[PDB]
Amino acid sequence: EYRKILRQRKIDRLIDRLIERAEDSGNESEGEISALVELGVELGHHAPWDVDDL
Repeated sequence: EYRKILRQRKIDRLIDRLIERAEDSGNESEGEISALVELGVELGHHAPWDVDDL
């Protein structure tokens, strides 16, 4: 923010956290973890990932 953006790319860490959770749970819990991601797809990735930009 103060140092011209870049402070954004911090979120990229989520990918690392996402994979650990599977390892950190015991039974992984894909239905809870993987299926969570699917929710993003149904609304058309509120983010610019729908390819068509929703």
